[PDB]
Amino acid sequence: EASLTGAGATFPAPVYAKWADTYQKETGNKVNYQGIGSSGGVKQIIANTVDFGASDAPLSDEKLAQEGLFQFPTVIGGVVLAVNIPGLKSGELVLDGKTLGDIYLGKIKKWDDEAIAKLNPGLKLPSQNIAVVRRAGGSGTSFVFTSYLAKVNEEWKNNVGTGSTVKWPIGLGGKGNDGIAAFVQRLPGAIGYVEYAYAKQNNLAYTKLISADGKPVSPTEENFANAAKGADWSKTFAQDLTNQKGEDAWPITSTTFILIHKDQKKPEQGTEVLKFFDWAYKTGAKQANDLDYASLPDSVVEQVRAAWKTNIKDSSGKPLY
Ligand SMILES: [Br-]
Repeated sequence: EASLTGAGATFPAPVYAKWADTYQKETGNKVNYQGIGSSGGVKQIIANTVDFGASDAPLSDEKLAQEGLFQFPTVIGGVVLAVNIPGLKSGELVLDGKTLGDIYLGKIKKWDDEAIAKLNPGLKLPSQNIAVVRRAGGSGTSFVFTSYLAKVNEEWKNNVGTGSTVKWPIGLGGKGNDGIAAFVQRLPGAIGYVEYAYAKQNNLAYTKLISADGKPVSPTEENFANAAKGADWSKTFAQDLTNQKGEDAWPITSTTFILIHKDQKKPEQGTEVLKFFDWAYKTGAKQANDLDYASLPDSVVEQVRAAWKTNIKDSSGKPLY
């Protein structure tokens, strides 16, 4: 029985924790995962203070090569806009990218702004103030959210840009996906971006969004998967799944990555990390699905397996898989 430690992205923490719990019950192995943020996840793996780092933002090929890291995706999730609007239920409100950006730009301050009124004709919107909530530190969720906004709102693109950390025009800072959930839940009129599972598990209302194709879509596990149907994984694991074309493609979709060293100095640890993730691909789909994360296609996992055999070695060049 091995004792493993990972750290990083809170975006997939619900499924990683679930997989960890089950894995221990079936095999005795213990995986301790700390949701500290994708930025931290990266610093820790590079500082070798954990067996594996987790980040939603991918490292470029050059950056991976420079640090001697290997990156592989695990699941597909989606970022949603949790809202606390009195007298509105979950799924009722529809926003489009431009409008979501203007709210984040602080240009739209009330829940009944003409712009929101127009996207929701049958709606009885309150003249309530918009309480914008965003992430306090370096965040992979912030990375995919800002990547999406830069694509749909020119002013956001030019003035704030994309990043795990950006100069937010407005908004209160929340720590972790859980911190944003908690804030929205306590602030009437709040809007905060969270990975879908955090909204569902906390019974937060969320909005629908309009797809790149121009249609209103609901955030569901299938819709996160739809957004990725067009990705050419054979080309690279570092797929941008935001604002993708296609039917029922959730526009703020993203995979998430696990980072491990190519040259394993504690090969036993490395072997066990690989076995845990291999077990998760082989047997963890239902648990990811129960938590509304979509599984990667089998062809992608096979690619990941082949790359493990090719890239992960002990200091004597011996593969660990
Ligand atoms: Br944070």
